[PDB]
Amino acid sequence: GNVKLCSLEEAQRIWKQKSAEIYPIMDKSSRTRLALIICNEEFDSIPRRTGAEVDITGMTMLLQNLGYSVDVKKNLTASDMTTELEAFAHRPEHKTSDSTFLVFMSHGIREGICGKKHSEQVPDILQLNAIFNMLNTKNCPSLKDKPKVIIIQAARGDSPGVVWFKD
Amino acid sequence: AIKKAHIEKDFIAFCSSTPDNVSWRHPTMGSVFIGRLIEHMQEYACSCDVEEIFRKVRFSFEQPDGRAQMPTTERVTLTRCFYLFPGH
Ligand SMILES: [Cl-]
Repeated sequence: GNVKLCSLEEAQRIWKQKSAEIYPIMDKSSRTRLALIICNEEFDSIPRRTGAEVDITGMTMLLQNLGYSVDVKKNLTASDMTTELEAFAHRPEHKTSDSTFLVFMSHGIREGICGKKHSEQVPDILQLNAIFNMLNTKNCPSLKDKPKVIIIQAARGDSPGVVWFKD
Repeated sequence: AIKKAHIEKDFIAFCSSTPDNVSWRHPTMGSVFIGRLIEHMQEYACSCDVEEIFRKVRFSFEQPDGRAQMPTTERVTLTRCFYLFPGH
């Protein structure tokens, strides 16, 4: 991972111009940062998401390089994703971490992220509303006051989101 | 003693729901959204906060030409700037 590192002078150059407007970070020696990647590549009745192996490799490596222990879970149902998110919320390493990253990669629709058993006939969907709920202050007190970065790759099966115009 | 807390605070989501179906030539290609997220994270994690890095990601995707993406930042309840401080 080629993450451009932050120098000490540059770090305090950031710490000065914006004082108490920056989330506090724990010391490098005794912090236990966690990050969770759920990625669906193989599905029951919807097209295989090839080159997701490259997205997993990429994201893990990067998150690792930003100091996160990365779990990686593959090909789950919405019920399985929910359970997995529940487990992640009650991980004790959070109490001694300053933040977290969640990464979801799958097929998307209106409602949200497609599970593996999904079909347009028998829907298997996890909704974004549910991800936030399991990670909020109430249902996850250890991550309270700490930045939670959710990253979602949920391509909708639509026509390209571009248009032509006369110039 | 008891204190009051917001139930939903300190969230930031970054989503690409712009259609991204598999390429015919080289199907084992990595998603460009992810690739671009990674390149900007690698370059700007040291100097910009995430809310900004997500914008920079958008700025780089401003002109459609090949694989066209325009990812949104959603559900932001960040009250402070989140700086990753790489290697600190
Ligand atoms: Cl193609």
